[PDB]
Amino acid sequence: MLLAHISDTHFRSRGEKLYGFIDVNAANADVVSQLNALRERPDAVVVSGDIVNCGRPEEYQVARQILGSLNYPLYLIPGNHDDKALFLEYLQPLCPQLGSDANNMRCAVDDFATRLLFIDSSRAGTSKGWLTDETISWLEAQLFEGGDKPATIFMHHPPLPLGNAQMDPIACENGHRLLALVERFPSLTRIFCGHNHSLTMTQYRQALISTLPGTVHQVPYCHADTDPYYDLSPASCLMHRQVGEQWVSYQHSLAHYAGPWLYDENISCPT
Amino acid sequence: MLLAHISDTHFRSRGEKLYGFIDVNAANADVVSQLNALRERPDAVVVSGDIVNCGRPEEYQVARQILGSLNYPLYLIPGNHDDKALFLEYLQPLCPQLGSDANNMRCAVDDFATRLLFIDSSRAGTSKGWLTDETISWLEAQLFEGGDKPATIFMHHPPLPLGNAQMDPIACENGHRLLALVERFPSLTRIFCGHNHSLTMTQYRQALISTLPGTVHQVPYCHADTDPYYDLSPASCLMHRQVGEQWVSYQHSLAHYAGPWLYDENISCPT
Amino acid sequence: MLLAHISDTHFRSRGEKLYGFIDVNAANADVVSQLNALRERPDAVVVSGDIVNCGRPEEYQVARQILGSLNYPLYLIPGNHDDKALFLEYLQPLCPQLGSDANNMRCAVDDFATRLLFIDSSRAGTSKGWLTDETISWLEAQLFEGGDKPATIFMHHPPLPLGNAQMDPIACENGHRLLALVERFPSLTRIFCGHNHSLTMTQYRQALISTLPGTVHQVPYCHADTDPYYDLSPASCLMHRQVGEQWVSYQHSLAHYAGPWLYDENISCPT
Amino acid sequence: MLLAHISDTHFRSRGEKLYGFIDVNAANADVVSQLNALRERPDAVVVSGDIVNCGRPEEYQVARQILGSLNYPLYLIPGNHDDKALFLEYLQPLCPQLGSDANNMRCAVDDFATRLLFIDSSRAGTSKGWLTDETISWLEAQLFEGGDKPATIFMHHPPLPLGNAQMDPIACENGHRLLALVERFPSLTRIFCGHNHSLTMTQYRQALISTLPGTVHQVPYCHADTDPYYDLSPASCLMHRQVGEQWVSYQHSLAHYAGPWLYDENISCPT
Amino acid sequence: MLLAHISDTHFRSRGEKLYGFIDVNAANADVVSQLNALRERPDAVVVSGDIVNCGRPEEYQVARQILGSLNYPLYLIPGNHDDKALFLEYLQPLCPQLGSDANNMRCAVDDFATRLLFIDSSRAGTSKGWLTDETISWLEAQLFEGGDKPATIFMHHPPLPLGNAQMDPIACENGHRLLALVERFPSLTRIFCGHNHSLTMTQYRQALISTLPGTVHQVPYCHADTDPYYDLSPASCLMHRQVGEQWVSYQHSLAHYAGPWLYDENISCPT
Amino acid sequence: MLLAHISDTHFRSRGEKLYGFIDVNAANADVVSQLNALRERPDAVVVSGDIVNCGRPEEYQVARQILGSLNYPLYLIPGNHDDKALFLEYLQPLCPQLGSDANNMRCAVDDFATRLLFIDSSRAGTSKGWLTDETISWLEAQLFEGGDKPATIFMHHPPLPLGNAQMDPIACENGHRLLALVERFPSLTRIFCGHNHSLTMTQYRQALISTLPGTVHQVPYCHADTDPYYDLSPASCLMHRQVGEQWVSYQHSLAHYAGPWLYDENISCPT
Ligand SMILES: [Fe+2]
Ligand SMILES: [Fe+2]
Ligand SMILES: [Fe+2]
Ligand SMILES: [Fe+2]
Ligand SMILES: [Fe+2]
Ligand SMILES: [Fe+2]
Ligand SMILES: [Fe+2]
Ligand SMILES: [Fe+2]
Ligand SMILES: [Fe+2]
Ligand SMILES: [Fe+2]
Ligand SMILES: [Fe+2]
Ligand SMILES: [Fe+2]
Repeated sequence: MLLAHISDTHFRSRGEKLYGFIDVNAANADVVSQLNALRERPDAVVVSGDIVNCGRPEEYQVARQILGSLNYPLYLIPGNHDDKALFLEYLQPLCPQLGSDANNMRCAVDDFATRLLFIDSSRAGTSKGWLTDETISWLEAQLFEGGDKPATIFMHHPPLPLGNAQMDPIACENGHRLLALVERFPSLTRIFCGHNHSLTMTQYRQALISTLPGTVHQVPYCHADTDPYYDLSPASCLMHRQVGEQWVSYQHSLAHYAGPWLYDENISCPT
Repeated sequence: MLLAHISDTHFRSRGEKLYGFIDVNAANADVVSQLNALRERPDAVVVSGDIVNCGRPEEYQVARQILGSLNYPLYLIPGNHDDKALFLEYLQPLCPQLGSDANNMRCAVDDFATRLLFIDSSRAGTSKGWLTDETISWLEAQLFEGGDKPATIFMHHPPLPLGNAQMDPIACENGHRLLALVERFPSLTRIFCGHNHSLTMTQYRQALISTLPGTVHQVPYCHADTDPYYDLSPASCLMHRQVGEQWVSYQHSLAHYAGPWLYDENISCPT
Repeated sequence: MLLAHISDTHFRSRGEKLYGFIDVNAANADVVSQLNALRERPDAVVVSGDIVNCGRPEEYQVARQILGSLNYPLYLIPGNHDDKALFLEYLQPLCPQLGSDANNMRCAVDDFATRLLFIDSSRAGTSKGWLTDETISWLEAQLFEGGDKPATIFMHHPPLPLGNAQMDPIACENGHRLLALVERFPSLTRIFCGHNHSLTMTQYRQALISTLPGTVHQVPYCHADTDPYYDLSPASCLMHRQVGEQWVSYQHSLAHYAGPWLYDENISCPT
Repeated sequence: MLLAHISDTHFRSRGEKLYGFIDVNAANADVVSQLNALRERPDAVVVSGDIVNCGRPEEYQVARQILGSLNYPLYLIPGNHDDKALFLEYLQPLCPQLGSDANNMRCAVDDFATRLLFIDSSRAGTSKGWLTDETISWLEAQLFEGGDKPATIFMHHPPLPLGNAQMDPIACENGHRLLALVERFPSLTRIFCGHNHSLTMTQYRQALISTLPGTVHQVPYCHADTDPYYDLSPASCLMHRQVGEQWVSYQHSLAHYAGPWLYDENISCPT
Repeated sequence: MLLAHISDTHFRSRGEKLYGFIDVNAANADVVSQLNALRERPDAVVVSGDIVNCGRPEEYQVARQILGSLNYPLYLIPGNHDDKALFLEYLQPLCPQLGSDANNMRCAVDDFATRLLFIDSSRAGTSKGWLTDETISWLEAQLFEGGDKPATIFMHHPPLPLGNAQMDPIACENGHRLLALVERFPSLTRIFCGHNHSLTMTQYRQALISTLPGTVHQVPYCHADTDPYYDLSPASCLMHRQVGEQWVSYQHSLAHYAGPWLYDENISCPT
Repeated sequence: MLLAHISDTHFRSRGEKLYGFIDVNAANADVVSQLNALRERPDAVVVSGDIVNCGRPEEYQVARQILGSLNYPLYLIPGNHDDKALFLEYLQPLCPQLGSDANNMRCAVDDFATRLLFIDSSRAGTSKGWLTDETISWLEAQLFEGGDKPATIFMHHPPLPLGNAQMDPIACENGHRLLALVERFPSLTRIFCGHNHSLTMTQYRQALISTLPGTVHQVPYCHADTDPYYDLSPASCLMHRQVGEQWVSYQHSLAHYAGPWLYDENISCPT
């Protein structure tokens, strides 16, 4: 298993830039061509929500074209910036396993050594996350019927506060219900989240829980300041690889930077 | 608890650049000034090994001046590029708890809600890591006395293969020794490493294990290509913060980038 | 009093770039988000003319949306690139004090310790400036009835030649009539101008007279060369602050640059 | 008269960088070459203080070589970072009119239509400025003999508070002494300063008073924040040109930017 | 004779970027303004094919506007990305000598000391080049009836393999027929080509044969790898100047770079 | 045969920059590492003169270390900035075939299908080139013994005027001597030169004659302007490859740029 995992693409409609000046559509089309150009090709690409910025049909048209140009199977989940009905109408053809009920988009993948569970934590009318009664139950069904095979969950909202003053009030409001599932099920060992536009990681019991950077704009972690900052610090994604018994995640920079060169002992320490 | 955690500084002697073209001394001095300019000021700065590039006295003179200019208590450990004896002669005044014995540099910090354990995985005459039995028994004694109080370990070399074709052969060669300790002690919940010049994370039982990006040059993760690449992709550090009973790690970019701006709902979705 | 003062925005219509390659709309939307992100917030933003590039309705639509997203009261005046009727139709809702006569857009503001006078020096069918009979008179009425309270004028065109070979032939043609007002009225102590896309300043009697940089593209000052140059040297704006008896103007860079860091005596002069 | 006016060079010793990361010596050498490459060649170059950063002999050796490579007559004055004795030993051969006495460095230039007065506001043992009575009486005598011929003064420290929270406490402490002279002498019409690393301008009676940007690092203007910030925002200098009876100052960017191109009406507004 | 020679503009339609992220329309409009800003003005501009990316009418509309804003006579030829009929419909007004038969676009220019021959090597339905029976014959007529006057050919496709693994299979398939003409006609001494997006040159008999960089994106030369790479390495064009008996071609960079400065002996080698 | 061909390195002494601001030593060390990192590895590296900037021993110490770190056989020739005696003392161990006599440095290489002839056009006491009669008769003997086997010559100075107003007066002063040899020997088909810091190519009979870009700073081609300009436009080198019976030269960018990506027909022309 090799997965490329990007998040928080925030597509805008065809003539438009995010906030009027951040060319998210171009930045995302660059990211897509970077992923298709990889020498070590992923089995699938994951996009953990906030696919469009305004939940508008014209943004979904752009998202469909650009994400549809990925030469990889896609696993797509919504964030609070998404519209459920439009997300399903436009993007389900790119991720058929979502289903055809816009209120219950979920899928389990077990092509790999680790089971993958994709859920919708987005809630209409709020920036906060919510795990529906039926999502919590289906999650518990996957883990209860899943025996000893490890599981990883992909969801938009972090299921616990991370001390981030901007982002904590809008984490998954009943995320403690998912933490109850990690306490009860030793097989649940990874939870990967968007939302935060930041690489921030913690462990709860046997589960490593991490948010991802966005593909374009980032949000800095502030502990005290609640001012709603964003910046254009370097974008990146996470590669997830199965290495024997170990699920390893490594950061793959999506910036354009000098290099690489080759290490040489004589050049490193001249005499 | 707030910690700033950098590694793999690779200081050169005064007037030299890494490989003749990477100005590591300037770049690290920029980093030191970034860390002194932080609004949310850390309680301490950790530097997780490969402080100098060639283990030369004149490189340690530069490291001592530049790291000595941090306005914080420092916790310093060696990497394979370090020389144990010179590291102690030059850097022990910056980190008095290392001690008087270059072959047994390690210390425990009990100031915070999680205990911090700093160890030396570097071995003279090789790039590979090695955990001596005296390090392992010191760790056993620390973890046993510690009881239910959580513990994090800082070491240069990752204690398990991460699937990185360049870095795996030179990981901690007897890392099983540390893995056996995480199995023994449910208290041991973080291991943070340098060496890989890359943010790559994994979980072994209750322990999150992560390598850090370098402060200057990075090394890309390749699974099958063995070429010793390095590049100048974006540098960062990890901030470690105790948030309730959660240890949270977030990436803090060391690059100079545009922003921040403030999010505004009218600018986000114009009508 | 704190005023942010930008000039020469040169908005283009929605799909378009200035000269086909300079993204003025994005550059201006960045500038707008920079102004809304200021820690020390201005009481008002001034835009001293050339708001659009071609005097076209579709450019005014863009200008209205982007300038309308400023979270500040606005004082807007036209330049030679503007159309009076369209400027009034589209932008008067953002600056109601202009009036409803497109040929006589003028306003006095005296919320502050210094009176502010905003005038239209633009003339239909020419790049040169002209002060209408009625503008000169209204200006003299403000100063004559204004007693000892200092006054500052904002106008698009400089009221005197500055030795700039490109820009002098197209300064305010009867600007000497305004200089007659500074000779006669000691209270008139500031005249700020756009047009030149350059910070150039001089004093005439008690009046400091200055042109501003543009928000996007600049024009270099040449004394001999009349070739119509523009470049993309760094953009900036002027902040105007009342500091006791003193009106002080400082340049605020609108570029994205490294920093800031904090000055430290030990780092400045190492021993 | 054409003058190029730079300041706050902050030269370091050979092989050192400011704060360990700002290559001031390279950046100033770039500036010197930019000034030698000017198409409209100045009659002289003014450098308004803080020539070196630490007042060290080896910094003056660098300053002497780099400033000595300007293909122009120089007028040099000290700032607080300078050492008076060493400044005279090293730099007087570049500016012979300073004299033989390190405590009374000043000179008048009568080559041009406006007389130029260069003075020393630096005081040993402090960052604050000080105008000695011998400086004030020399100025009185210069301004009295000068009669109706306009005069500009060059000094390191601004003679009044500008509202800059970082810079105000270290302005010219007894600047009232100079303000009293502008009240006395209607002839005194410009005062140009370094120290603030910022273009900030004001008017006191008939005098325009301006501080200049630095050639390398800048300091942002904060009204309420006291933190000693510096950044690497765009560097520039001021060109001073006599234009008829107008002294005009224009900003000349020292950055490397795209352009220039030529304005073309068809490209400006396509049909 | 001075000719500016650009190639492989790859215009997209008005809202669009190449591959979604490369702004070819803006990059080309910058290139056009660079050419109109030249101090040493060419007699004509040559564009050696791939004018548009998709052979679509809306791309030709953009090409017509941007290339039409060049203040120079134009010689335009198609590449494999062009549509013959649309190329003629939209661009023949900019290069009337093409004719009015879209299948036989060719022209000879002999205003200069060297005859210029412009041909269409593009073939409907393939990326490969083909010289039509009638093109080969007309070429031979020009050279046979042209006596001792030197000739240069401009064509899109290289008439011989260059060892480039990506580009060789799609060179001019019967290019050996043109090589037969260089063997037979000593007056044919230059063949300049697009297609390769790379400066690559060789000689065959008395003929120098060269491909050009693109104005925007480039393709790297690989000898073994057939992966279809493109990158954004620096763009440039070729200037062609007649210097006595010599046709000289020099590379003119279209990037924005620091400089120029003036060489000075004392600065070059300090003492 | 694959050759990497760089020139005009202009190495400075340790800790110095060219003109005080161009870090030639770092930039060339970057280049050396780029050449060691090549996927298609050259058989040898040619450096065509102006190895050092001032002909100083300490510059040759830097050149020896940095060029000595190339993992390839080197062919080195001097330029006018070189000192013949010091060039031989320091660089002959890197290029043993130069010999023992500083006044007659030259060699022939017969390893490849085309013979390579390396000569010294530098003349003590001038910038101009000079071909000694002993060089010419050595060349005659080489070309006569060589018979039908093609030959390329590497020399620092171009053997004919290229119309470059800065560079023509300091070309090879007696270059007619070499032109006479191309007339004599149809076998002599390439002459490659440094000196001009520019890719400029021409053809004389069966010979392609080209100057190369520098590895760091470039010089623009001006036909009428005599000012000694240099800039920091993009650096490159030439790769020389034998492809069947064709010698092909391609430009290899030494800049750090975005890419590569892979071409995809759906992304190229979306529907
Ligand atoms: Fe988001
Ligand atoms: Fe979100
Ligand atoms: Fe390292
Ligand atoms: Fe290491
Ligand atoms: Fe304007
Ligand atoms: Fe204007
Ligand atoms: Fe200063
Ligand atoms: Fe100062
Ligand atoms: Fe092409
Ligand atoms: Fe093509
Ligand atoms: Fe050279
Ligand atoms: Fe040379």
